[PDB]
Amino acid sequence: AKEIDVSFVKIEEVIGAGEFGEVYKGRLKLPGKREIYVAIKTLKAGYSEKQRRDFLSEASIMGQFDHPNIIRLEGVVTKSRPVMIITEFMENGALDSFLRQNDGQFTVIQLVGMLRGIAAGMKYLAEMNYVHRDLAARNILVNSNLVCKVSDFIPVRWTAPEAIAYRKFTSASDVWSYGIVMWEVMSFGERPYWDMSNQDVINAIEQDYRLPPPMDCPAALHQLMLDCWQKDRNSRPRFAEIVNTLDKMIRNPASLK
Ligand SMILES: CN(C)[C@@H]1C(O)=C(C(N)=O)C(=O)[C@@]2(O)C(O)=C3C(=O)c4c(O)ccc(Cl)c4[C@@](C)(O)[C@H]3C[C@@H]12
Repeated sequence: AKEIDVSFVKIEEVIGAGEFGEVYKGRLKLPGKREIYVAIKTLKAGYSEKQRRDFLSEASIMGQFDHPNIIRLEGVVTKSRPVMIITEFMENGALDSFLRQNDGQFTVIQLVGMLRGIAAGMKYLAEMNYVHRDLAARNILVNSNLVCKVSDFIPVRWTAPEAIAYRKFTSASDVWSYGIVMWEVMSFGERPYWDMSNQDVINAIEQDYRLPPPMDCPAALHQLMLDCWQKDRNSRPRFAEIVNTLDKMIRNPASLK
């Protein structure tokens, strides 16, 4: 939780209306340091002291994380009004819209690199005993160099069956969600289960339906999705094994067909 003087921040265009409030693209220029682009999150106008505390508690959590695939907190504005959370700027935005706007424009190995980065950030979060519960391509952000970073600090079709049926949220239910993300990425942002209703998805999953390989998806990558979607949460790979499998695919690209 580093305190940033608001005079070091210039707020430019709006780039989103999140749930707590608005997000802006801005510039951060600390004395003696090179200027960087940042995302500035604001709380909706008229926020209560309780909403303020809730907001700054989110910041406190983000500040604990220091990983290349986790959104970096630059600092907070709390001495002046309104409060703000300042994070690193991700030029390409949310991963799902980024893929939908660039359909077919990335190679398989670029896509696997993106998935590897996400798995590495998720490994770090799980190692620190945090369960995301909301892992989806819409909650991953992408910088100018295609590095993907986990953000967003019940979406039924992203959620593990035990998490829906028994509210048991663990890193193993995040792994289920990660398998759905893999499918979104390899499909360039298709909707999981398409137009199936939430209950249709639940019923299908209970009858051992699983999503098919996206077009031109390597068989080995779709198999790793299916491993993530094992009914028994203990049979799923942990994020450490996912990273190692994706590394081995990257290091052995013949594995990709
Ligand atoms: C902390 N808060 C400001 C937002 C958030 O939830 C993040 C986080 N620390 O988990 C972000 O990554 C964000 O901090 C963050 O980095 C965002 C951001 O840079 C961005 C860019 O660059 C392009 C498109 C979009 Cl949609 C976004 C955008 C709206 O998702 C924001 C979100 C914020």
